[PDB]
Amino acid sequence: EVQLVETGGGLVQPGGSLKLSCRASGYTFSSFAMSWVRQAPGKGLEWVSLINDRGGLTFYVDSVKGRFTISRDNSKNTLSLQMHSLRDGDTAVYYCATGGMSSALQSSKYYFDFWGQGALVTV
Amino acid sequence: NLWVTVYYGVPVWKDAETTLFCASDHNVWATHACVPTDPNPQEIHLENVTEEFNMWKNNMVEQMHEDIISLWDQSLKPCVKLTPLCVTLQCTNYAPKLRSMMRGEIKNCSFNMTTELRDKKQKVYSLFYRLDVVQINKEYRLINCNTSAITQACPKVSFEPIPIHYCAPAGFAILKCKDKKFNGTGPCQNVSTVQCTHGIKPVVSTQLLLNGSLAEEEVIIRSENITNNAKNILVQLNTSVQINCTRPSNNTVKSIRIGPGQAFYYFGDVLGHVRMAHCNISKATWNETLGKVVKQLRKHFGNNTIIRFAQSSGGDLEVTTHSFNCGGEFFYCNTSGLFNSTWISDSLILPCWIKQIINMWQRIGQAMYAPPIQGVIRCVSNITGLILTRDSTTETFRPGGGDMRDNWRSELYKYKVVKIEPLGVAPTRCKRR
Amino acid sequence: IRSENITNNAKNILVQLNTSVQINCTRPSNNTVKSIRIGPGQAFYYFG
Amino acid sequence: NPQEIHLENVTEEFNMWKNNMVEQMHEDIISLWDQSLKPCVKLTPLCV
Amino acid sequence: GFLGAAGSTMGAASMTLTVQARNLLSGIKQLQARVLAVEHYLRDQQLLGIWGCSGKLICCTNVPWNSSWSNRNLSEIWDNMTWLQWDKEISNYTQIIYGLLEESQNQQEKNEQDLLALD
Amino acid sequence: GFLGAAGSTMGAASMTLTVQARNLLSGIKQLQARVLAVEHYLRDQQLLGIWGCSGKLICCTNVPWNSSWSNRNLSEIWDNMTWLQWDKEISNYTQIIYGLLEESQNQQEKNEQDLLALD
Amino acid sequence: GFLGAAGSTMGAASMTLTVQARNLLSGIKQLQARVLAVEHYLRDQQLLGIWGCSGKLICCTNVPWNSSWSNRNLSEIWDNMTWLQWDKEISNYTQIIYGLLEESQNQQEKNEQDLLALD
Ligand SMILES: *[C@@H]1O[C@H](CO)[C@@H](O[C@@H]2O[C@H](CO)[C@@H](O[C@@H]3O[C@H](CO)[C@@H](O)[C@H](O)[C@@H]3O)[C@H](O)[C@H]2NC(C)=O)[C@H](O)[C@H]1NC(C)=O
Ligand SMILES: *[C@@H]1O[C@H](CO)[C@@H](O[C@@H]2O[C@H](CO)[C@@H](O)[C@H](O)[C@H]2NC(C)=O)[C@H](O)[C@H]1NC(C)=O
Ligand SMILES: *[C@@H]1O[C@H](CO)[C@@H](O[C@@H]2O[C@H](CO)[C@@H](O)[C@H](O)[C@H]2NC(C)=O)[C@H](O)[C@H]1NC(C)=O
Ligand SMILES: *[C@@H]1O[C@H](CO)[C@@H](O[C@@H]2O[C@H](CO)[C@@H](O)[C@H](O)[C@H]2NC(C)=O)[C@H](O)[C@H]1NC(C)=O
Ligand SMILES: *[C@@H]1O[C@H](CO)[C@@H](O)[C@H](O)[C@H]1NC(C)=O
Ligand SMILES: *[C@@H]1O[C@H](CO)[C@@H](O)[C@H](O)[C@H]1NC(C)=O
Ligand SMILES: *[C@@H]1O[C@H](CO)[C@@H](O)[C@H](O)[C@H]1NC(C)=O
Ligand SMILES: *[C@@H]1O[C@H](CO)[C@@H](O)[C@H](O)[C@H]1NC(C)=O
Ligand SMILES: *[C@@H]1O[C@H](CO)[C@@H](O)[C@H](O)[C@H]1NC(C)=O
Ligand SMILES: *[C@@H]1O[C@H](CO)[C@@H](O)[C@H](O)[C@H]1NC(C)=O
Ligand SMILES: *[C@@H]1O[C@H](CO)[C@@H](O)[C@H](O)[C@H]1NC(C)=O
Ligand SMILES: *[C@@H]1O[C@H](CO)[C@@H](O)[C@H](O)[C@H]1NC(C)=O
Ligand SMILES: *[C@@H]1O[C@H](CO)[C@@H](O)[C@H](O)[C@H]1NC(C)=O
Ligand SMILES: *[C@@H]1O[C@H](CO)[C@@H](O)[C@H](O)[C@H]1NC(C)=O
Ligand SMILES: *[C@@H]1O[C@H](CO)[C@@H](O)[C@H](O)[C@H]1NC(C)=O
Ligand SMILES: *[C@@H]1O[C@H](CO)[C@@H](O)[C@H](O)[C@H]1NC(C)=O
Ligand SMILES: *[C@@H]1O[C@H](CO)[C@@H](O)[C@H](O)[C@H]1NC(C)=O
Ligand SMILES: *[C@@H]1O[C@H](CO)[C@@H](O)[C@H](O)[C@H]1NC(C)=O
Ligand SMILES: *[C@@H]1O[C@H](CO)[C@@H](O)[C@H](O)[C@H]1NC(C)=O
Ligand SMILES: *[C@@H]1O[C@H](CO)[C@@H](O)[C@H](O)[C@H]1NC(C)=O
Ligand SMILES: *[C@@H]1O[C@H](CO)[C@@H](O)[C@H](O)[C@H]1NC(C)=O
Ligand SMILES: *[C@@H]1O[C@H](CO)[C@@H](O)[C@H](O)[C@H]1NC(C)=O
Ligand SMILES: *[C@@H]1O[C@H](CO)[C@@H](O)[C@H](O)[C@H]1NC(C)=O
Repeated sequence: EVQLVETGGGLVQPGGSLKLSCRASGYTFSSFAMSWVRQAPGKGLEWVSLINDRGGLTFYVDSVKGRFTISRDNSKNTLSLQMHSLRDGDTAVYYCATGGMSSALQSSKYYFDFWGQGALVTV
Repeated sequence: NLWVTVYYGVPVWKDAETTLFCASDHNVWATHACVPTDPNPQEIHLENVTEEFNMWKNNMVEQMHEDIISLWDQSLKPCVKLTPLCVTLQCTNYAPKLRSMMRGEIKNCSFNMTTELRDKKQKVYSLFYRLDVVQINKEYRLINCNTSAITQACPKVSFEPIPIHYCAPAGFAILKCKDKKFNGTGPCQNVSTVQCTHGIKPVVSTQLLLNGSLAEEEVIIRSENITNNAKNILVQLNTSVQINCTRPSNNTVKSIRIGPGQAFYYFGDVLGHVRMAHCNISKATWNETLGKVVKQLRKHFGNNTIIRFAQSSGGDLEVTTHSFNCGGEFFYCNTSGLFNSTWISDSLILPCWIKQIINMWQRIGQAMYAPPIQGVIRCVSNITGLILTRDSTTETFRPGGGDMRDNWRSELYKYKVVKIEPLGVAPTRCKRR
Repeated sequence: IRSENITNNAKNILVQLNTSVQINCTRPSNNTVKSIRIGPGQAFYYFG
Repeated sequence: NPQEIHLENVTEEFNMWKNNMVEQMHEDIISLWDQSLKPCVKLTPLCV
Repeated sequence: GFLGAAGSTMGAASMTLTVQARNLLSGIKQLQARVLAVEHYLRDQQLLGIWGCSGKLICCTNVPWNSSWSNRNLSEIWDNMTWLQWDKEISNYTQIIYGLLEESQNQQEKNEQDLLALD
Repeated sequence: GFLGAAGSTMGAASMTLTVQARNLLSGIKQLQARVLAVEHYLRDQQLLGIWGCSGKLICCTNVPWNSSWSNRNLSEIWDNMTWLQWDKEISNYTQIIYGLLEESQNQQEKNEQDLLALD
Repeated sequence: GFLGAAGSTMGAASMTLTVQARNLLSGIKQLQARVLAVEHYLRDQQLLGIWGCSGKLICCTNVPWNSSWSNRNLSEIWDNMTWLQWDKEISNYTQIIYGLLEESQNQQEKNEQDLLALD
């Protein structure tokens, strides 16, 4: 019913930076909160970040709280994540997902409703 | 799992009755106490809003009527009182040998009155219209000396209607219908919000509605209860018919002093021939206007009925004739030449009478004397609506009228005033702290 | 019995009763009233 | 005892001929004048 | 525009509250009308103050929704209904809700007072 | 003293705000004057409320200074200028600043509402 | 009931503050009376605002009790005294207390401003 596609780079050096971006189609982008979830090549997946539908509020997992910036553009229907100081512990496939929050006047979620296929970021 | 959230500034309202304030962009209905209007009012269209209107329960009409009466009395208050005019008059007919329709209409009356000094009297000769003088040289009295005091209107204050805007006080809003073919009641689909109404001229007339607004597409027939013979029917035309009305006589006005700081103005002489006041209404335009009215009446009374128009059946001259004021003179036009027809499935001249003693607003006990106007009077007005009343196979309609509130309704039918209730509550997922 | 100053002869004493006493007061005459006009919009009423 | 507060380092621009206190003074004096004369004897009968 | 959102759904309409808030305040009869408008404004501000909402246009509280007042889904109330329809539905329970809000704020103020008393 | 700091620099003048705040509120024409004074007071309090400043005399906000409105140094504005000169300089941009303050508060209230929604 | 707690002790009486708060606001002479009632209401709300109490009925402050104003025990004041007796006792010191409250709030607002300045 919907499409969400990750764009991003590959191998970086430790201490550098990389911006990832996802494009959404098939649903109103501005009506849903968006999150980033990552899975290390040999581990399960974990939550990385959450942005509200308007984009004013952002939340991060502690392991990345001081480096990552999450931003969305509701006119372009895109979600961006700017990562800095990519560490070896940060190597993973990063998925964009629709869900994880609602703006007070909508039914609650606390789940990830739609998923993309994932950008693979290595160090 | 939901909690009450309090919202202030909710765009919700309820019907309310409040005091609206005049606004304007020397005149009887003008004052320095009336706030200037905005150079450009802001109208906010309300999409997907269907407000229910009722023009006959509108509290803006009573406010309009009361404020117009108040302005009227305020304008006449600082003027010359005519108490000394209630004297015995010795009168003869003016131009008693004249062949005309106006044979005996103007009487040449003589009276003593008084003057600046209380010990002396100044004999006065003046002309009065027959309708202002009642028999009691023959002895006559002014028609109003048996009913009320007469106050002279100030000659320096114009009676020309000036547009008056009504503006809601803060916390209230006025909803303007703007729908087409709106009969004055029920839901309106094109409702918009304004702070001030359009300018409404305080035009005073009976039987016919002059200088009003027009229907956008069709003649609109409005009645509180179309099946109740005790209610008036207000007809708003989509096109106007021009009425050119005049007092062709070249009247000369004279004045005398009647006390310290007081002067009395009266009708002195007629220059040239004495001519009858009258109105010019094009016959073809009027006939088409009534044809349109008849079609719209048939829509409510049946396609196969016969609609008849007839002259007013009786009552005071104010209701049996078309009363109006133009040029500073008060005309009472017969109109029997307009409302005389039966509808089954050159210009017209209406005789008019002029009166100087006017008893406006149906108030008995406060009379006003209209000073005569120097020269020849010609006025051109637009007839934009009609007032009709009705009495089987044939339905007969008559001019009716006389209740001034209905004239205000002819302009205020599209406005409603509401109170804003900015507080409201709604469930949300938000828990305090 | 209420008074601003009961010992001051210049003050009034107001006495509020616990029970009322009925007073039936009348003007037994059958008076006929007549009226005349004295000016425009004015009339004077008098005992006829 | 009115309290006057001196304003140091303030240079206000004045214009006595554009002062709206003058019109208020004039209108209020006229109003008081008419209010004082209103409840008094009229001399209309003196014009003899 | 003033009341431009009146026909808009509750969700979208809640984004323009400052327009109406600003417009609410902005002869003897006219002076009475102005005094009455001021009194009504102050009654609404006092009522918000009593509930602990004196400085907010969107004020969250601790009063639970009973669901008997209205059992509509949250998405139905905010995405499909207008504020006029909602007010028509809740007017029967408005005084109950206001009473609960006043009691809740009184309890909150006493609880904060006691927390502040702890040294 | 009332307005005693009017000729004083902005920094020192900001220490006496309560004197003017108290003084602002403390025939038919006089009654109209009193009603108008009340309406003006309420308009200023409502405007502070819209910005989320209903209970403060010195209220900090989230609106950045553009520097085009005035590019003076902070020490020049607070230590050398008076409030009258400052108002004369900013009056051309006052409505812009007020609009930004209203928008910022609306965004803040929506953000707080969403943070409160998180359980 | 309005003023029903007037003869009740201060402790129990403090639980009904919203009843009086709501009742305080709820010819030319009558219009003057209404305007005066509004002005008095606003003077009290302004005074609470100056002290930083604009949104509360029970507002805690940072001004210490001198004990010279009244040296009664806390249980004597709240469990044995009524609000009328207390007001009769404190009216001689009310202006002193109000002045201290205003100064304390001015100091608090400056301190919060400086804490907000730290980045
Ligand atoms: C309906 O509207 C028309 C047009 O606004 C009114 O006609 C106008 O009436 C006024 C007053 O009678 C005329 O003003 C007079 O003009 C003469 C010109 O010589 C002047 O000497 C007078 O002192 C006065 O200013 C105005 O000219 C006239 N307009 C036209 C085009 O004739 C009409 O009276 C209105 N109908 C009603 C019932 O009020
Ligand atoms: C009203 O009638 C009187 C006479 O009854 C008019 O006054 C007379 O006018 C003629 C000229 O037409 C004179 O010769 C007489 O001497 C006048 N008599 C008096 C007593 O004045 C008077 O002019 C008439 N009024 C008007 C307006 O024409
Ligand atoms: C009322 O209608 C008559 C015509 O029936 C108008 O009289 C004509 O007026 C024009 C223009 O002045 C003249 O050229 C014609 O010769 C007139 N005809 C006659 C028979 O007199 C009259 O002017 C109209 N009344 C008004 C006030 O306009
Ligand atoms: C006041 O007195 C006059 C007479 O001085 C009364 O009028 C007379 O009444 C008698 C009948 O009782 C008649 O026969 C006389 O002709 C009347 N005279 C006049 C001049 O009218 C008058 O009725 C008395 N008033 C009242 C109220 O009785
Ligand atoms: C005016 O008064 C005198 C008084 O002597 C009288 O003779 C005359 O007939 C009166 N005229 C009129 C018209 O009343
Ligand atoms: C005089 O006044 C009365 C009052 O009812 C009225 O009936 C009568 O018709 C009036 N006279 C004239 C001539 O109009
Ligand atoms: C409402 O009136 C305006 C007038 O300009 C018009 O443009 C609009 O189409 C009308 N709307 C409806 C639904 O009739
Ligand atoms: C007025 O209504 C009639 C009804 O038949 C119509 O023919 C005419 O065109 C309308 N005029 C306008 C200006 O709407
Ligand atoms: C006015 O029009 C409405 C349309 O719904 C109708 O219900 C009502 O009866 C009409 N009233 C009159 C007096 O024509
Ligand atoms: C109109 O008046 C008649 C009088 O008998 C009444 O029966 C009818 O119900 C009225 N119509 C309305 C709509 O009230
Ligand atoms: C009316 O008579 C006066 C007399 O001076 C004259 O000046 C004026 O032009 C006349 N007007 C008409 C319309 O005859
Ligand atoms: C009214 O005056 C105008 C002036 O041009 C004229 O064309 C029109 O025919 C007049 N009305 C009548 C009914 O004659
Ligand atoms: C109007 O003219 C007709 C002509 O028959 C007449 O009967 C009627 O009484 C006149 N109107 C008035 C008010 O006199
Ligand atoms: C009368 O209607 C015509 C229609 O074109 C208009 O031009 C004229 O201004 C109107 N006059 C008045 C007084 O409304
Ligand atoms: C009223 O009664 C009180 C009772 O304490 C008494 O002290 C006072 O003097 C009395 N006054 C009068 C006028 O009786
Ligand atoms: C009453 O008046 C007398 C007058 O001499 C005075 O001595 C007395 O003290 C007054 N009583 C009161 C209670 O004031
Ligand atoms: C007073 O006299 C009148 C005369 O018509 C009479 O009708 C009335 O009943 C009388 N009343 C008494 C109490 O005698
Ligand atoms: C009115 O309803 C339509 C339905 O799609 C909606 O698009 C429009 O925005 C609504 N009007 C307003 C002012 O929201
Ligand atoms: C909801 O309202 C009903 C009727 O007033 C009441 O019986 C019920 O206890 C209420 N429930 C809650 C949770 O307030
Ligand atoms: C006026 O300027 C002088 C300049 O040194 C300054 O000392 C003084 O305090 C200023 N006045 C006020 C009221 O601050
Ligand atoms: C400052 O104002 C100018 C002119 O209005 C505008 O172009 C610019 O974007 C503004 N900058 C900021 C940061 O608001
Ligand atoms: C009055 O005092 C008694 C003393 O025991 C107390 O019980 C009662 O509650 C008090 N009245 C009120 C209204 O508190
Ligand atoms: C208490 O008040 C007295 C008298 O005003 C004063 O001398 C003393 O310093 C005050 N103490 C405190 C702690 O404010």
